[PDB]
Order: sequence, then structure tokens, then C-alpha cells
Amino acid sequence: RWRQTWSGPGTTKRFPETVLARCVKYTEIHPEMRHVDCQSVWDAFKGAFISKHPCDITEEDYQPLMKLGTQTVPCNKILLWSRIKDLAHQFTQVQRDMFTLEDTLLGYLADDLTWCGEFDTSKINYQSCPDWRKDCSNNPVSVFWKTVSRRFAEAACDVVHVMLDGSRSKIFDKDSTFGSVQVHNLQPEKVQTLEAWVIHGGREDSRDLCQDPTIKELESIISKRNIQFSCKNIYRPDKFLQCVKNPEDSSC
Ligand SMILES: N=c1c2ncn3c2ncn1[C@@H]1O[C@H](COP(=O)(O)OP(=O)(O)OC[C@H]2O[C@@H]3[C@H](O)[C@H]2O)[C@@H](O)[C@H]1O
Repeated sequence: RWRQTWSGPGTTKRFPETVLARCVKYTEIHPEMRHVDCQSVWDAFKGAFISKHPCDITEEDYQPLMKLGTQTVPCNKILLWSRIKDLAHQFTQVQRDMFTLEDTLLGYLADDLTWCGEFDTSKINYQSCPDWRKDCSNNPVSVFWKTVSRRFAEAACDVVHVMLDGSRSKIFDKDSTFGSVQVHNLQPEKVQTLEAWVIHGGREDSRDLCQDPTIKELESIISKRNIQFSCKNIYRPDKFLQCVKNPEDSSC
């Protein structure tokens, strides 16, 4: 029809089959995740949002699933990223130098998906889901990503890397999940340094974005939590990926 309940697009078509298949698949590639029963994962997942008003979703609603998806990612090789999805993934895919959220079982199950149910019903709503901004922040998708992103920051140790999109005017954005969940949930007992990689978008190597006002902010935020801060520009990310694929491949 012409109206729709919510302002957001509705559940990714064939959601259950997709999440379940992604489960099987991930438990096939990654051997320390073969104890996982995928149908169980699915039931945890479903039970987090099915028959709940999709604006009255909590982190607790997700804890059964967070328990089934329990995973150790080497705590010193974590790559956080904000608003620069594709470089972060093309990077970790070369030789697994680092792990992003989407290299975890849970992050790989939800990545690029949308889901919600209805209060009155056990039906998945394929027609519309709440919008973070126009409707409510406590919706199935937003709440999932916040909880998993928190846990993932809290898992991290030693030198933690963040990739940031330097093409944005707010390179460090206090209102992103990085700036408002992860930055606050890095554990200062365990995290020695946050190292920012500011990924330039063009004219190759523009200004030094490590002097960006928002970057001086991130820095003082992190310094006052007693974690050291370090920043590096990445001028040509294409060249940076070719260097990672072939170190000492002429410039690298
Ligand atoms: N993998 C996704 C993803 N795929 C699609 N989407 C994802 N959101 C977050 N995640 C991950 O959580 C992190 C934090 O989410 P956020 O920066 O708020 O994405 P935003 O720039 O706020 O984009 C959020 C929206 O983009 C969709 C969701 O439908 C909805 O969460 C992201 O860095 C990313 O690792």
C-alpha cells in the first residue's frame, strides 16, 4: 500500500532463511565456532524482536543470542571502523591482519540486513521497520548493532585500530556508534593505545587530517580515559591495499 506503519524499509526479504544459512556457512568456515547450533542461534535472534513492539527493544532482548554467539577474536588485532565499510573489509580479507565486527559470527549474521516484528503478532514485518531518527532508536536493528559494537570494543586490548572516513566534515563523529559506544567502552586497564587511520577520499594526499578539529577532540577524550592516542593519514587507500597485498611491492 501507500502508507506503511514506519518510515524505514521493512524486513530484508527471506530474513530467517538468510540468517540461518549465514549461520551454517560461518560455522563451516571458522572451526572454533563448530559447537554452535545454528537453529538455536536463529531462535535466540527471532526471540529478541518477535512479538515485541519494535520501539521497545532492549540489550537484554539480545542476551540470549549474545550468549550463543560468544566468541574470542584475538584481542590485540581488532579493527574498529566508522562509515568506511568496504576498505576495512577489503583490508582484513588479504591475510587476516585484523578482525572487524563483521568477521565475528554475530556481525556476519546481521551485516547489511534489516529486521523487525510487530507488538500484536508473531509476524515478521516485511513492509516497513522503524527509522533510527524519525521513529525510535530502540528498534531491533539499532539496538542489535549497539550491543554487539559495545561488547566488541570491550573485548579489545593492546593497540586498537580505528579506520575513519576523512571525507566527512565530521571524521570523528561523537554521535556515531564508534564515538558514543565504543570510545567509552574501551577498557583502560587493557587498551594501551587507540590508533586512528584517517582514510583520505581524493586529490590523493590532501591536508594532514590528523590535525582535524574532531581528531583533536577524539584525542583529548581518549587521553583523559588514560589511553594513548595515535593517528596516521592514509593518502591513497588504493595504494595502501596494494601495499598490504604485496609488501615491498615497490613502495610498501
Ligand atoms: N555491519 C553494519 C551494518 N550493515 C547494514 N547496516 C549496518 N549497521 C551497522 N553495522 C556495523 O555496526 C557499526 C556501527 O553501526 P553504525 O556506524 O551506527 O552504522 P550507521 O552509519 O548508523 O548505519 C546504520 C544503518 O546501516 C545498516 C543498518 O540497517 C542500520 O544500522 C558499523 O560500523 C558496522 O560495523
